[PDB]
Amino acid sequence: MERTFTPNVMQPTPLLPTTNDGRVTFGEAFNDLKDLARRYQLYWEGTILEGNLRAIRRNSALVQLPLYPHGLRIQPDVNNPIWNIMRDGHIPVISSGFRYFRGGLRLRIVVEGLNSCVWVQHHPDRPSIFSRPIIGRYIAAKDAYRNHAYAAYVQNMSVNRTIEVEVPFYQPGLYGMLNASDNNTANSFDRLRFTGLGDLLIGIEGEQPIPKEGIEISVYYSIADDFSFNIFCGFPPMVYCDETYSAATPDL
Amino acid sequence: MERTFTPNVMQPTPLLPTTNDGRVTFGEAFNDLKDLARRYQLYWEGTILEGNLRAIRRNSALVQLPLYPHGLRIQPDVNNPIWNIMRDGHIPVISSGFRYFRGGLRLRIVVEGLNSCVWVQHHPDRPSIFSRPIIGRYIAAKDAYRNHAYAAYVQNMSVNRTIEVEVPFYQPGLYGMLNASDNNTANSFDRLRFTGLGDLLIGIEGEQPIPKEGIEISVYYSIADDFSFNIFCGFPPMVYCDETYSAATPDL
Amino acid sequence: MERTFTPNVMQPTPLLPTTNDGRVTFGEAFNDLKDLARRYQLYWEGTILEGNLRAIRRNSALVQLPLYPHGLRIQPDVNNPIWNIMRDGHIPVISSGFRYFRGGLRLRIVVEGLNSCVWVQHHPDRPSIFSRPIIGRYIAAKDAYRNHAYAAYVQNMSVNRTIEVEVPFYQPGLYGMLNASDNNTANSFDRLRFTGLGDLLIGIEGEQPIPKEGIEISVYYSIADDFSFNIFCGFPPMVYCDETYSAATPDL
Amino acid sequence: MDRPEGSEERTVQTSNVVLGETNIESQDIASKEYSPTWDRLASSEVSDEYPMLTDRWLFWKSVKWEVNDSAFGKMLVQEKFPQSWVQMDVNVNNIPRYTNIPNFIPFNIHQYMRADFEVKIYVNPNDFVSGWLIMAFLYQGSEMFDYKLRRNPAALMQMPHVLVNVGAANEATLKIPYRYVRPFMRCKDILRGDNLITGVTEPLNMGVLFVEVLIPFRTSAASSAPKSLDVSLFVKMTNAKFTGMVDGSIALLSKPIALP
Amino acid sequence: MDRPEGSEERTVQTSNVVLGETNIESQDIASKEYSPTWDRLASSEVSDEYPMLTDRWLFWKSVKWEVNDSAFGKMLVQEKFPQSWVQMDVNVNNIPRYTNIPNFIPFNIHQYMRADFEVKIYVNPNDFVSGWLIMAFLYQGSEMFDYKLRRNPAALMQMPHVLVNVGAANEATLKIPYRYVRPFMRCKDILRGDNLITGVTEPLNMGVLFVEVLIPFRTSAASSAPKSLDVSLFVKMTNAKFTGMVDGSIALLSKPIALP
Amino acid sequence: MDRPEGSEERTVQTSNVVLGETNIESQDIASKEYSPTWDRLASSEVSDEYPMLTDRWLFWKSVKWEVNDSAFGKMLVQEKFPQSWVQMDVNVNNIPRYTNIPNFIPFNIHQYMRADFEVKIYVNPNDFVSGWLIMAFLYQGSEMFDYKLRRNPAALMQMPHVLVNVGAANEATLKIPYRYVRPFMRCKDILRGDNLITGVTEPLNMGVLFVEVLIPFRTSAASSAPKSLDVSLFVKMTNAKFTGMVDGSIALLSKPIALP
Repeated sequence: MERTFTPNVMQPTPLLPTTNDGRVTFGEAFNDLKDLARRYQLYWEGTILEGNLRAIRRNSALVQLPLYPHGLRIQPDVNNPIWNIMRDGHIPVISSGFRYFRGGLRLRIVVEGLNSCVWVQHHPDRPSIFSRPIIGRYIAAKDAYRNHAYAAYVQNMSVNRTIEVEVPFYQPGLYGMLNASDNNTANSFDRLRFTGLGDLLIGIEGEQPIPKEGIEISVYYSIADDFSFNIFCGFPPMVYCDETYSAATPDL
Repeated sequence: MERTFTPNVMQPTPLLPTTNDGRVTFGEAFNDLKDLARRYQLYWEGTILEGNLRAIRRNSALVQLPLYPHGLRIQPDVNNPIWNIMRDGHIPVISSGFRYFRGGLRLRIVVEGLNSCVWVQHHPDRPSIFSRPIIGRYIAAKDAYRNHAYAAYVQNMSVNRTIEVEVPFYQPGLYGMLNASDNNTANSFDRLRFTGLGDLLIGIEGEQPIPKEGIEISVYYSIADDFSFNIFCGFPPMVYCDETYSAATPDL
Repeated sequence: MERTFTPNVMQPTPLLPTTNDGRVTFGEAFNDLKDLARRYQLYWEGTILEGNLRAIRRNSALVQLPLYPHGLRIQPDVNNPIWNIMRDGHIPVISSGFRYFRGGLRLRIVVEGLNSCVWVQHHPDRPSIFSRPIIGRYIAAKDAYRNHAYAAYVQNMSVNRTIEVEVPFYQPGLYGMLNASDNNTANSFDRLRFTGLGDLLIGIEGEQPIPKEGIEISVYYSIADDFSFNIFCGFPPMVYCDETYSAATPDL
Repeated sequence: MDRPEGSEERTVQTSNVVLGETNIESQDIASKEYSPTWDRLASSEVSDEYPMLTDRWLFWKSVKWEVNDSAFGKMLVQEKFPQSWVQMDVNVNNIPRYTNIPNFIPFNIHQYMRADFEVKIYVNPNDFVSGWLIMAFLYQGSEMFDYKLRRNPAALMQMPHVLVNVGAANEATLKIPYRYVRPFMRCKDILRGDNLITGVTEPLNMGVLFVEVLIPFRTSAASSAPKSLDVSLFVKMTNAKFTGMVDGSIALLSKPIALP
Repeated sequence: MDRPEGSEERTVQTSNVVLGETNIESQDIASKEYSPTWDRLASSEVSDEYPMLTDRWLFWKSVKWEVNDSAFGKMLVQEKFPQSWVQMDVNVNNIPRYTNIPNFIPFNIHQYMRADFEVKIYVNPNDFVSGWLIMAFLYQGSEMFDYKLRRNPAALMQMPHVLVNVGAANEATLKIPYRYVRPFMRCKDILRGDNLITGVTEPLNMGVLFVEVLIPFRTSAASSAPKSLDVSLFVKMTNAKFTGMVDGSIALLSKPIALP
Repeated sequence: MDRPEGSEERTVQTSNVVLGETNIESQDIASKEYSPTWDRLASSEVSDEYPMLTDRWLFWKSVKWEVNDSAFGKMLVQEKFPQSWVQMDVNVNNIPRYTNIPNFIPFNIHQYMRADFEVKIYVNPNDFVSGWLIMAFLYQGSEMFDYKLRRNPAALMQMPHVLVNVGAANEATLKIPYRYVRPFMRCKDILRGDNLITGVTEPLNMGVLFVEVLIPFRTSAASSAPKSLDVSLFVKMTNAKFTGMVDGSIALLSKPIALP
């Protein structure tokens, strides 16, 4: 099989004795990318002010969040230092080498600055066809308000400011597409219902005003236990993080 | 063996199921050329008038007939429509693919128009060196009259107008040559005594006059039971019968 | 092994039946060069006059003879007809195909014309670095007189004019060099002590005067029983004896 | 060449087609081979199979690559697979038709279809040229956001592929098991959306087949030396299943949208 | 070529002659092989056999065929066999003699003879030419009424033959069992007729050996490329029997009559 | 060439070096192989062995022979062996040093040394040239009175040798067991005589290695055809023993005296 084809081997020395993927020297093993994809990373983070929400905030949504195992399309700007120099996390880098998947994701919503209550819904039959989130007053009514019968969780910030949920796989097909394009008209159906786990909506439930500094919502994510990165195609070409901010100014 | 050498076979379908050489569909088999050579065909045919015979016909011969398994050299003319468009029979065509033979022939002499008696002799030690018959008054005395001690048959036309004889193989050698040339001076001995079965002479025995229409003698022949077409050399190039009389005049 | 490599043999006839190296036709076998090297040949021969010796001959040496298995460097001149047309014996010819040796030599000194006594010494630790003998008054004092403790033999000519001795191998190394050069400065040590068996000195012991014809000393030599021609390297190029004196004058 | 016949030519037969090869191949498999089980949950209508038609090795394209257009990464082939192959018989208006090729005749009367594929690449160079090809496959590649970036031969080396050494003249076979978002692909342009809905899907686009230049084609400088070389492709199907019987004209075939 | 020596050369020995070959042959047999029984009924004198003389592979003709005289059906050889071979040693007047060649020395002292024959055809082309020869045999062909028509290579393909692929440089052997009208052939011109009788027979004319062009010899257009190629023949006898002892000059050999 | 990879290349490993070969070799052994016993009688100090250093196949010289300097008997190599090899690392003044090559590092700290040797000769010609080399060895040849006469290729054919057929491109290995006048060779210039004594010995001169032209190198007349060919040598040691430990500078290395 050509991908691993090694003809006419010329090997001067014997192989190097094993450490069981680090288990001999350190106390743990490192043999599967799936394990690393289960270590949380930043999915999206933003600040929301009263001006971003509807004039009359009738317990409306704060964030409409599309759920992709390969993460969102990052926007590196002066306001987002992480995406600019850290770029994409490990999970989007891992995901890029595989075509398909079939599992769920585990999220962690951290809301700071708000004394009210937060509601979270999962819309598996309504996933976005764009790789960017929708904020506040730009969210359509169909999603801006709590829908019935969807799997949900409602949490008071007074008890805990961190929400922990696991989003399931509810798709009509065999696989979900990894690394999908937002420019897709020839296969809209694939992009619409065979790509994302369904939008996750994060809203507020109370009359408390938002501080002038605003509230900050940080969504971390990771792969669930039933998740699988399925068919290994090539890796795409990469960029180097050390080529964002140069070492010509070692401290900056 | 090169003649049947078939290297690198490429066969898209399986073979065609057998019919046992026609025995399944028709009631008989067709697997050997020897069988076809045992179906009679025309050897020679001609009309003889009183003018072709000696002035004083002292029971002299009518035809001096050379005996070749591969038949006589045909003469296609307006008087011989068969040889002109049917050409050579199956037996001369079969014979052309083989060099040698060793058996006898079976003849059938049909004499019409004569009320007298017919005598037939076989001269195995006197075969002709030409591939054409000799008629009437052109036959030398040595053959024009009945010789003694030769195998013969004498038949009255009043009882039957068809004579049936089998001519034996009486040659001093191993083989007899098939398809022999009349232009042969370097090997006269081969052509003289190792080619033909010996002349067959057909004569008349009586004083009855020949009708003005003349008598007609038709000699048919076939291969005997002890006959063998022996060494397969190439076939010679052929002519096509449909290139004698054209289909441009479909009825003519 | 390339030296005896015989690929793609084409042999029209079977081999020739053996005679066991001549044992069938003649009464003896001829299979080993070592046997021929045990048949004596001339090593050196010369005439000595009173004028060649010291003015006062105090039982001084007549000949200082270097001992080489491959013989001395021959000088073909009008005074030496043998070396001129017979050239080198069989032993020097045999020796030329081998690099090393490890055995002794057997000598035979024939002294004619002298009525006195002859002494013979072997100096194994003093072998010459030249391939030519030293005569009479040209022999240094260290060798010109009988040394103590060396293996020797003293013979009166009155009892026998032929001396028979065997010279042993007393060398500090593994091999002795065959076919060594006299022009050797880069490896003087090899040439000095790892080449020759040691000089053999032949002297006179008595006051009897030498006849005006002089005395003649003929030294024959051969390989001893413990001798071995050891490593077969190439033969050097040869000269032909029939190209010394031509057959253009068949008797001369 | 040491015999009256040249030498022995290996043979491969399927249905009523026989392919000859003379050298040792380069092979690979796009994904793990398997027997499908969830396709039975997609259609209650019995899945028809036509092995003598579909298991047949069929001839695809010939593509001609010359010395003057052979650069590193040059794409001799960039085709949606198996769409481009099944739809290779077009009319005057470049509209495909499944009606003439016996291998594709089941596609005309069925709405949904599935199979595993195998692709052979034949190049017949002389003894005196040098060059290298890579034939690779990318599952549903055109839908990936970085598809054009994966076109570089450096990226092709990482996806399932086979190599053709023009200096050795080897054949090569690439096995491509069926993998898709659905247990069936569509044969034609069906169930597009309406005024409000947009469910649009390409027929038979399981992925992208590449044939690219690994090492540029080089030739003797002599005039009468061939500066050109044809590359021929063959395709066949392993587990062809068809379901959803329809009239051959209930749905139409559009002019196919090409890749960049 | 992968060894210090070139490679291994196959060997074939008979009597005191050794032939080397390097490739796989093309072979055929003129007729069924057999052991004769009716030859004993022809002569009461004991049939002498000289296997070390007759079973010897002997060298025949070399014939040179060039590009400019190589057309389809060109006859490089058309010879009466074995007459032409046994009578290949002629004098100043083109009169044959059986006295110098050890293989033919029994023919001089015997009146009647019989044997089976084998013919080898050796061509040693380089690696860069192309062409094809056919060597065929026709039993007593010159006596057939359509002999000249059987000379076409299309007709030769049907008689016993072997092929030489110049592109492969293969050797080739054609076995020719004895078959004749008589259990013996004549060694010389004997028993011709008299004033009245004409019994005339050619010595040793068992048939005709052909060597013809199946595919014309082609070469590189370059100047220093060989536009010529030699074709060499070898012959030997299997069951050589001789009978009818006579003085070597009781009968004479005529100047041989050639074929058209 | 019938595979994607060219074909299989044979491999030979020693220590941490791996040599590849593709053809059948030409081999020979200078003398009978043996296990030494009298070397133990020469030194009471324990003989050190460094197999991972000495048993290593090391690269020697490359020598370039051209068509215009390739005549019968032309000496591409005439070197004292193993002296020339062990002393192949020289400084600005052509003074050897045993300090950089790991295989030779034991020679710097020992006074006496012994080993068996093996020499490989690699030539990598194309498919279209012809010529022949002979590599031969002569035990302590330079000390023989007819050394220069033994230089002719006719004389080399009789000493232990191997052949390289440029038309086949074969590799070749010559085994050379240790044979010398003493059970040890000297590593440096030691124990020269004094005012009266002259005991002078060359370091490591066990013999002479020849590489000569058996058949002159010939090429196509074409301009762009290589008229040159490099000849590379490899050497290793089998039973390397060293004795007489000394400081690396107690004895010096002289500029080596060349052969005629």
